[PDB]
Amino acid sequence: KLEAILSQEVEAEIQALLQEAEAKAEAVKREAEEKAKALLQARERALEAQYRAALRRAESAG
Amino acid sequence: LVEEALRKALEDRYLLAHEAYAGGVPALVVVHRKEVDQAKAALSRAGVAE
Repeated sequence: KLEAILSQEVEAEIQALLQEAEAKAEAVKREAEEKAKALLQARERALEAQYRAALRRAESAG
Repeated sequence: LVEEALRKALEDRYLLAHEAYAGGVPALVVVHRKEVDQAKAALSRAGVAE
């Protein structure tokens, strides 16, 4: 039959789509974690700068 | 003749249905896309026009 052909045609597209769309929902979850990570790394860098500078200022004053 | 001719060309993955106008029948064959050529060859060979 012609109908036994057709059911294999949907079940084929509808797995490719759902693997593509779990390869976007994975990729985003990665890039966002590495984003979140880097936005606290940069937060680390700032704190040092502002404390190293500050201690020198208060020393020179005294 | 046509029915036998389609069936060798296009196997069993086809639907041939017909309805009667007032003579013979205008007949319609349904085939998968890319088995289009197999079906047309069968008609051309018979001397059946579209």
